[PDB]
Amino acid sequence: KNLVFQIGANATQQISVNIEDMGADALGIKEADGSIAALHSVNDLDVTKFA
Amino acid sequence: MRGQIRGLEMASKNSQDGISLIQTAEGALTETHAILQRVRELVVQAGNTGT
Repeated sequence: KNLVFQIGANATQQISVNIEDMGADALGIKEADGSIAALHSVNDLDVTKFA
Repeated sequence: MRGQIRGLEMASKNSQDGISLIQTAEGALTETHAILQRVRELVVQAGNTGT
């Protein structure tokens, strides 16, 4: 879904932009690892496992 | 002479008629062109403003 912006009055004069952030997007090791690297942002591992 | 004179009178007539045809098509193509300007406006907008 390339965030293209055609600006130039001439053809192909486009800008390519990237969106990738969200709540589940935290430590992008490569993708979401699992309980770590993304789901601490989502699930918040500090419950009692921390204690 | 008179044969040619009269033929030149009808020649002027025919040429003026030529002009009438010309300017008819001319003004029509001018309007066509103006549309095409609007079209290209809509092409640049139909860059989707990108996405």
